[PDB]
Amino acid sequence: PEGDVTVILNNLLEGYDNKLRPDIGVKPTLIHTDMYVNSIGPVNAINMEYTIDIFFAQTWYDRRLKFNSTIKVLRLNSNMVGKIWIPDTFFRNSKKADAHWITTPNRMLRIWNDGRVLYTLRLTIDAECQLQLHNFPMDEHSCPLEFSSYGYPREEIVYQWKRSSVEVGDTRSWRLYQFSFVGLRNTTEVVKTTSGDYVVMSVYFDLSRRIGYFVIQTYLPCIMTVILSQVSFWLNRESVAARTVFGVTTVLTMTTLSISARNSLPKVAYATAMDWFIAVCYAFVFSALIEFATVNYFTKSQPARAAKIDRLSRIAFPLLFGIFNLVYWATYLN
Amino acid sequence: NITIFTRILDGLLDGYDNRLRPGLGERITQVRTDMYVNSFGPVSDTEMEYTIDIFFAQTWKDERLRFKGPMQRLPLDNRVADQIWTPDTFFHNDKKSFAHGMTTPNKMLRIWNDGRVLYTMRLTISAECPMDLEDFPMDEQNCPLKFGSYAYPNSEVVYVWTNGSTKSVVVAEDGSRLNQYHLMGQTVGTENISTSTGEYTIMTAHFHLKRKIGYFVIQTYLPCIMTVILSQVSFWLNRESVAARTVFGVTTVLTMTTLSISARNSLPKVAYATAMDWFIAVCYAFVFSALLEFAFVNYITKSQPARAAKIDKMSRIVFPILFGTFNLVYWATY
Amino acid sequence: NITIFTRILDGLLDGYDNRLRPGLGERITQVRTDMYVNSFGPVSDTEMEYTIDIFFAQTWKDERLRFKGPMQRLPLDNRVADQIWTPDTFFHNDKKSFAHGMTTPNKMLRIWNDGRVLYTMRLTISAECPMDLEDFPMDEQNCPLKFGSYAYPNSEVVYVWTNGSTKSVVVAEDGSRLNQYHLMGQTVGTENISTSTGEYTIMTAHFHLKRKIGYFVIQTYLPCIMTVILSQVSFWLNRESVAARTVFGVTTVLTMTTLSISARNSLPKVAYATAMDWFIAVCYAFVFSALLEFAFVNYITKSQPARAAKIDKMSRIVFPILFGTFNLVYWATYLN
Amino acid sequence: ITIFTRILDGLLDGYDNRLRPGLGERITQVRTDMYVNSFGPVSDTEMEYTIDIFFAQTWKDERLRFKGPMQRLPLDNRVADQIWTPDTFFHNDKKSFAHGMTTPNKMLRIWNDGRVLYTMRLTISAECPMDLEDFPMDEQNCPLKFGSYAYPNSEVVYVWTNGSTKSVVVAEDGSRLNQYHLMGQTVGTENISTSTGEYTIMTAHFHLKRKIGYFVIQTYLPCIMTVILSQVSFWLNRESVAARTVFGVTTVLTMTTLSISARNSLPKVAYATAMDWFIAVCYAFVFSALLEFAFVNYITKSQPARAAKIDKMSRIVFPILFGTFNLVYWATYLN
Amino acid sequence: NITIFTRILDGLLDGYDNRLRPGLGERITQVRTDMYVNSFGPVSDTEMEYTIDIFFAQTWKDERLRFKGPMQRLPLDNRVADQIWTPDTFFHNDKKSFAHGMTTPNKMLRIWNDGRVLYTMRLTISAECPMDLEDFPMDEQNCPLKFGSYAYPNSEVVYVWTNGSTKSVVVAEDGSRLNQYHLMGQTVGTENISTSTGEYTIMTAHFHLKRKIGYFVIQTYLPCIMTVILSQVSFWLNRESVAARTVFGVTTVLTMTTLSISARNSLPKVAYATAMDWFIAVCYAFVFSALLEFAFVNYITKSQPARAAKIDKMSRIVFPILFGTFNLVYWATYLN
Ligand SMILES: CCCCCCCCCCO[C@@H]1O[C@H](CO)[C@@H](O[C@H]2O[C@H](CO)[C@@H](O)[C@H](O)[C@H]2O)[C@H](O)[C@H]1O
Ligand SMILES: CCCCCCCCCCO[C@@H]1O[C@H](CO)[C@@H](O[C@H]2O[C@H](CO)[C@@H](O)[C@H](O)[C@H]2O)[C@H](O)[C@H]1O
Ligand SMILES: CCCCCCCCCCO[C@@H]1O[C@H](CO)[C@@H](O[C@H]2O[C@H](CO)[C@@H](O)[C@H](O)[C@H]2O)[C@H](O)[C@H]1O
Ligand SMILES: CCCCCCCCCCO[C@@H]1O[C@H](CO)[C@@H](O[C@H]2O[C@H](CO)[C@@H](O)[C@H](O)[C@H]2O)[C@H](O)[C@H]1O
Ligand SMILES: CC(C)(C)OC(=O)c1ncn2c1[C@@H]1CCCN1C(=O)c1c(Br)cccc1-2
Ligand SMILES: CC(C)(C)OC(=O)c1ncn2c1[C@@H]1CCCN1C(=O)c1c(Br)cccc1-2
Ligand SMILES: CC(C)(C)OC(=O)c1ncn2c1[C@@H]1CCCN1C(=O)c1c(Br)cccc1-2
Ligand SMILES: CC(C)(C)OC(=O)c1ncn2c1[C@@H]1CCCN1C(=O)c1c(Br)cccc1-2
Ligand SMILES: CC(C)(C)OC(=O)c1ncn2c1[C@@H]1CCCN1C(=O)c1c(Br)cccc1-2
Ligand SMILES: *[C@@H]1O[C@H](CO)[C@@H](O)[C@H](O)[C@H]1NC(C)=O
Ligand SMILES: *[C@@H]1O[C@H](CO)[C@@H](O)[C@H](O)[C@H]1NC(C)=O
Ligand SMILES: *[C@@H]1O[C@H](CO)[C@@H](O)[C@H](O)[C@H]1NC(C)=O
Ligand SMILES: *[C@@H]1O[C@H](CO)[C@@H](O)[C@H](O)[C@H]1NC(C)=O
Ligand SMILES: *[C@@H]1O[C@H](CO)[C@@H](O)[C@H](O)[C@H]1NC(C)=O
Repeated sequence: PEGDVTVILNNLLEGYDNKLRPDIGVKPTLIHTDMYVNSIGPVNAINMEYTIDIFFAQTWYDRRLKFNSTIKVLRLNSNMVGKIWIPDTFFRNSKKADAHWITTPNRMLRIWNDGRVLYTLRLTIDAECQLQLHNFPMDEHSCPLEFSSYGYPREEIVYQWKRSSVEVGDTRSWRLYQFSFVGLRNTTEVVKTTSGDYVVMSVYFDLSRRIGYFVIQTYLPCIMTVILSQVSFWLNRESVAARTVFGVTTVLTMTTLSISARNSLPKVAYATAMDWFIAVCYAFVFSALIEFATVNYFTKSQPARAAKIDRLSRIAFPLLFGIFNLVYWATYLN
Repeated sequence: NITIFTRILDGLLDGYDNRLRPGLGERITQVRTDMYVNSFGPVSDTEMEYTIDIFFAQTWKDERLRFKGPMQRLPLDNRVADQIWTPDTFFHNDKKSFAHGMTTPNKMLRIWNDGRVLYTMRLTISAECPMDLEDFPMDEQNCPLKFGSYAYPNSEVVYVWTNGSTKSVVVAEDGSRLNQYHLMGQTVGTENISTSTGEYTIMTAHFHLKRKIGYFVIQTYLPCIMTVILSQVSFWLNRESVAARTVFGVTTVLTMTTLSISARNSLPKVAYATAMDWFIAVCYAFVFSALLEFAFVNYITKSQPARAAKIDKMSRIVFPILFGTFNLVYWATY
Repeated sequence: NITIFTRILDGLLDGYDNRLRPGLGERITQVRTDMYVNSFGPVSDTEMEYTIDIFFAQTWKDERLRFKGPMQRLPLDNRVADQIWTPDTFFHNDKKSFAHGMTTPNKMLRIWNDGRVLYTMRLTISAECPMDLEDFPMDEQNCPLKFGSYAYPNSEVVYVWTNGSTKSVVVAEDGSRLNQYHLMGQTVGTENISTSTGEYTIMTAHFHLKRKIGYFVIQTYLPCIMTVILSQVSFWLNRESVAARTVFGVTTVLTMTTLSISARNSLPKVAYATAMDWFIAVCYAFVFSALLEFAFVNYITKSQPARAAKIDKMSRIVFPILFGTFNLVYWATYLN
Repeated sequence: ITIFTRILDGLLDGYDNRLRPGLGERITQVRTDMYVNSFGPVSDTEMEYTIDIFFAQTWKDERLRFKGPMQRLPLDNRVADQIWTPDTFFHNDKKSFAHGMTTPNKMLRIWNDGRVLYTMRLTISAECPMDLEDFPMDEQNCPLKFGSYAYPNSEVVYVWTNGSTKSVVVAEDGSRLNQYHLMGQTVGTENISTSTGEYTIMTAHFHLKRKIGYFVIQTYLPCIMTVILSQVSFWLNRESVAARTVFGVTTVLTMTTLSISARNSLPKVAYATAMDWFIAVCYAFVFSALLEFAFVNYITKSQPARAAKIDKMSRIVFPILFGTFNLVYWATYLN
Repeated sequence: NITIFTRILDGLLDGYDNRLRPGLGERITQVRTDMYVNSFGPVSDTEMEYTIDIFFAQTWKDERLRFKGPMQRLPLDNRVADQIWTPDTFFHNDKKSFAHGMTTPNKMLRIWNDGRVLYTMRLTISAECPMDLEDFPMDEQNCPLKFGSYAYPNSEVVYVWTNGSTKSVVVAEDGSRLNQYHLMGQTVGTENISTSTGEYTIMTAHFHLKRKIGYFVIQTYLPCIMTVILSQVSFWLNRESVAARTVFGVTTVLTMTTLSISARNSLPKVAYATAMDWFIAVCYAFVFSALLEFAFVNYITKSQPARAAKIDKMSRIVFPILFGTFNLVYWATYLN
């Protein structure tokens, strides 16, 4: 058993050429690929990237590895991956890709009597995903993970999936706070370039954001500040300093609140759905102050208008904000 | 003699195929595993992970290493560990890890006449610890450490804990080092899982934790409790002091708003409220209600001075009781 | 078929000394280089650097790798790149870089019957991009990428860009997107530099970019413009409301102060003023002037109530116009 | 030059570096010395510290004995890999590395006796658990446990050179810390029975005292200037209700903000420090001042003589009661 | 020709023991060293360190490398550097460093018939720069770079700077720019140090720098100077406006507190006051004094309205001068 297998391996590596692909000049090696996502790491819209942990696998046929024996498979470790030919698979949108070396290189190599080889390695990848976060925090995104051969175009190497194209793991372990995993799709294609026409393989992951954090962190404090600014309507104009504090301080906070909200988010040039919510709330607050200045400029001389303004503001200002909230939420809710 | 051992080693490694597990084709390789946590590393709530510095030991029997010599055990370095076969154990929930290398690789290989091998190594591991923070900061968390072989299913390699479950995992009393958590205890487990690459035996070591409330008492609860008490001082002023009463309300409502965002920045951006969030939420209600109380009394102070005065004298007893009772119910609940 | 190529490789590497460049003592090794930017990495103003993920190709001829066989090319792995001689190209302005390694090293070696070698690799490089930020946030920056041999001067190794067909610098539409900058274009160059260790030929790839103003409009300009307008609302109150008028000025001057420091923390610690700094300066002057206007009015309201009241009526129209005219000149100046 | 090449080959010819010198015959004794090139930044938040040392070990290897004209053999790191060296490891090590530029920073010197001198430069980040009750008037001791990993005391043993005094030296220029004084160093050795054998771990303790200057400028002065500001309210009349309120309401929150701010930079420890208590009473003094005004203003209309009196009295009792607190506070924690 | 050089290399390395330095037992190996700073990296005040990208050259004589051939020198790669002996020079004050490796190790070996070796390499080094910040931000700091052999004392290996025709230390004009510092100059040095493992000769490269005040003028000084004048605006109000006067003092006093903590958060946590700290300290005194002025004025405005009013008029001219007089002495003191 042990001695037999030892000779089967030595007899397959004596005249073997790691530097040469199988089916060189004969046919295109077919690689049946599969993928198991262990986790979906933190999404970093700042650098427009995201982390992913997977068990990636490639299965090709190598003629030089045919052996006659009673055993079916040669369950081996990673020590043989360097002594056989391995595809030059690389990821076209990866910012960095790392392997796992504890306790041993996290790779397995399985060989069949037919010459079929199963090679799967654990990987963690930081893939680039440009995000159109315009509906933020009510935005929907799909992020790819492209991979193809680096040096063997379509003529030499080709890829295709199984029916188990992708297999997701326990979603609770996944560290995705602001997003929720929903979709997963696969695509095959051939992109033309100067070095050749390579067959590229992509797998999109679909993520829908959550408002829970931002609702508590931004929308609520914004909704309560406009309300506070409208309590100023239920005070007299005699206490000018009082209602002046009301307006001056509320426009101050809606300002700081906006900067505090955008600081933790990517520095995008355009405006997001939240920035709009923060913008119009600032107007509801700023409009409440100028209202008092107008009422004050009229109170001393003409208390006619200066009195009926507050009567109508106490109805419009609160009711005009609520209608806006319905317009905002319902527009994005569905 | 030193020369005697030199020949013994060469004889064992001469013709030794480390690509094959011991007992291939005859018996499944049983791997008894022990663990000693030299220190329990910092837990990163934001990252939902934890660090740990352990001595990870594995022992199995290799007939090919059976030797007869003067000394019955062979204290060796890491140099020989690479030349023989060792299990390819990997930690499933591992994020990023490494084996200490100074001054030399922190590894130990000991072989016996029987052929039994002892292979222990020092590892610092960062692993996923998914957490539910509903009861934060009065929460208990359990952090796993799943590990097993990558290329050898149970049909080829099997793992088992030493001396039963008891005493399999040890933690240095100096090493239980957490600023924010108590390390209650540890419990081990073993389970087979059928996967598309075979049925592997994964072994898990769970670390249970209870959060320390002291830090948040000083950083969040006291600032909140003292700010609501500050807002209630407004009741002991006259409605005539509109600006003064306003200063109390205007200031305490925004202070409470700021404390929320401040307290929330250090935490993971989870889309659900925690026990701290609710506590802050009512404290915001208590302060905002106080400001609304003054707006009401000040609105009727001229028309119903007896009622306006009544609501002031009433706020001085109902507000503190309703808040004191909330803390009684709040702190008693958790 | 397969055995034929194994023997071809063995024949080429048999007696091959990779320590010597091809043509040593007869001809200088000319290295034609092409480049394809897979993605233009994040630009760090604070660190005065930028990252880039490129496919860097070099092609030269090695008289020793001449072979005759069926197929004209030799698709090989990186394993052979270490066994033969390759140029020691290095990026002069490089800070830190690395070569992608998963699943295998991102490298490709192709040898032809002629002996010509094609040696391409994927590299992510962070390089220095010194910036002059006078026109910040309305500034344009040019980031270089100098590279050449380290041990072989022009007398031994020379670099040259490819012809037009194989564009010298290409940039993937997938990779150039940046949140804060527009990638205008790229221009290449070649130059010899005489050094105490020889005259080397360094080749440069410049990437020109102009910053996007959208982010700063929302984070700094609007808060400043709304804070000066807020301070001017003080004019619509009566001098009798002394505390109220003070609250406007005292708060808006510090609001402008806080906006400065906040806007001032995120940028590189440059020791000179930018176009944004001046803008903040004028908004602070307008806000501080508004508060000073009330202090003057309130000081003479007792002695010259006719003068004190009237200047409050004109301050309502001179301040906004004088500020609106300032914005008109400001935004027109730095946009052209 | 040619003579020594043969000596090296003769020693390494048939030399098995996989076996320790004296395997099965004698225990390998390793005398150890240490020189701290620089004491690295101490991270209170991370409860760790960095250190850059020259770590020397000397043991006797009979297989390396030789007779020649020279007295020893000055060599590079090239030979260190070819011979046997101890597998020393730092138990409390978090993350460390051996400097490599321009070449591996290593030194091998072999004597006719067979004694080997093996020193290397190491930068080590190690855990230093701290108790911060007396922070920022606190003293900390950071250990450095090291020993063999695979060879117990029955096979390899460590001992300090020159005795426990001057065994460890620290460059006066390199012990640069912004926040701590490096008082001194004390060495130690102890055997510990473990499930893989009884190893002899050797420890190097680094005692530190925190510098109070930084916190005086960032926390204490801002707090003391804010409490006195709150007391200025007493020098105003109850008639200025809004003014008196502005004083109290603002100073109490200034004190609140200083607390949260001062604690953000520190480790998230679940217990109060000497800085926390100081801030706590400063919050009591400012809150008391505001409560004082609330009391006078509530009784100023019914008991103007008592309410007015309580203002004049607060202008002297509050400063004294606070000034006396600082006297006891600074004397207690600086003693 | 190529085969000729292959035989030359084999002849030099045949029987060559790279474990032994040239001249063991015959001559002490003298290593003349040159240095070229490709870029002076960012200086980190908080971490008390600095980064530097250099070309570090060393030249010595190895008898065993004597060859006779057509070419005088031997342009080679790093491959031969590992096969021959090279000095084990190390930078004492190094924090963390690395040698650039892309595309190949940035290294250069040149051998002349005489046996003289030229060995230069590209290095990025982070080293300690102990700093004294008493005069911060108007201070001068000097960052060293002491280096020497690790295993060979002066009796076996000796280092010396390039005596003539090459400035011992060179700094690229393209790389020297720094956002926060001016690179005044560089000074070299050599010194013997007696150690328990021998007397080594360390060679030093001092880089002197003076900090740029532009950033701190706008971030700390102007906000402080503009806040002190704001507090003095209180003098232009009436004592009757107690709340208004109070708003001025309490607000400016806390603004000054915030500026202090803010300005120090970005700086190293040193336990001593700097020139900026003192500046902030007195600026806090001036604002606190202004609030103290009103508190005194407001207390006697009813009993001594003539005195209370009188001091408000002199405070309007004594405070600005008393602050202006401080700035004149302050800025003249530390800027000369
Ligand atoms: C009156 C005029 C306006 C003056 C405004 C002055 C105050 C500015 C608000 C600051 O708000 C905080 O800013 C941090 C950044 O400074 C954010 O940090 C978050 O985001 C950062 C960047 O993404 C990370 O570095 C942090 O770890 C993370 O907590 C944080 O969420 C946010 O609440
Ligand atoms: C109602 C008016 C408007 C109010 C708007 C908000 C005002 C500013 C609040 C800032 O609060 C701080 O934010 C830091 C950055 O977010 C936190 O840093 C902590 O958490 C960060 C993220 O985890 C880390 O990066 C830091 O190191 C750590 O100190 C810190 O705890 C928190 O107190
Ligand atoms: C009345 C209630 C008012 C509402 C609460 C106010 C919240 C804002 C407090 C800001 O305080 C600052 O927070 C920084 C970030 O937390 C700290 O940074 C320091 O500490 C951080 C964490 O250790 C580091 O990340 C920074 O680099 C370092 O400068 C800094 O020391 C601290 O003064
Ligand atoms: C009135 C009573 C309450 C007292 C005041 C409370 C608020 C404290 C002011 C905070 O000011 C900011 O603090 C940051 C640190 O906390 C600094 O970050 C700077 O320095 C940090 C550490 O050096 C870096 O991490 C940042 O990137 C860098 O922007 C930043 O410059 C500074 O404006
Ligand atoms: C199906 C696929 C090719 C995507 O498979 C891998 O890529 C792979 N590679 C390694 N392993 C796996 C399988 C796949 C299913 C889950 N799974 C594992 O997680 C696992 C485990 Br539990 C233990 C040891 C090895 C693996
Ligand atoms: C418990 C377990 C089997 C998992 O541990 C080891 O097998 C191991 N591996 C290495 N070491 C040990 C022992 C065991 C107890 C902890 N312990 C040590 O701390 C230690 C020491 Br003090 C010095 C040298 C080696 C070790
Ligand atoms: C142009 C140049 C010679 C400098 O080319 C490379 O260096 C290179 N190296 C690898 N690849 C490329 C070509 C170049 C054009 C785009 N391009 C690729 O992106 C790509 C792709 Br889509 C799939 C497989 C390999 C590559
Ligand atoms: C103290 C100890 C024996 C543990 O130290 C070394 O064995 C060692 N190892 C390396 N070096 C040394 C000597 C010893 C004194 C400090 N010292 C040095 O700093 C130094 C210098 Br200046 C230049 C070149 C090498 C060294
Ligand atoms: C000055 C010194 C001897 C210490 O420098 C080198 O020995 C060295 N080492 C590498 N290189 C150089 C020359 C010398 C002048 C600067 N200089 C270079 O910048 C450079 C260039 Br442009 C291209 C290729 C190699 C180098
Ligand atoms: C393996 O099996 C095939 C098919 O039966 C046969 O042609 C070949 O000769 C066998 N090889 C050996 C070594 O037995
Ligand atoms: C994509 O995934 C689905 C679901 O597993 C599978 O049915 C389909 O065959 C896959 N397509 C490709 C091209 O991999
Ligand atoms: C570079 O060197 C070549 C060959 O000597 C020369 O023709 C060319 O003009 C040089 N270029 C520059 C810019 O000096
Ligand atoms: C520990 O073991 C060593 C070596 O046998 C011995 O010298 C020493 O006395 C023992 N114990 C102590 C406390 O030193
Ligand atoms: C160092 O020692 C050598 C040998 O005695 C001497 O030539 C040299 O001048 C000394 N250098 C210094 C700085 O003392």
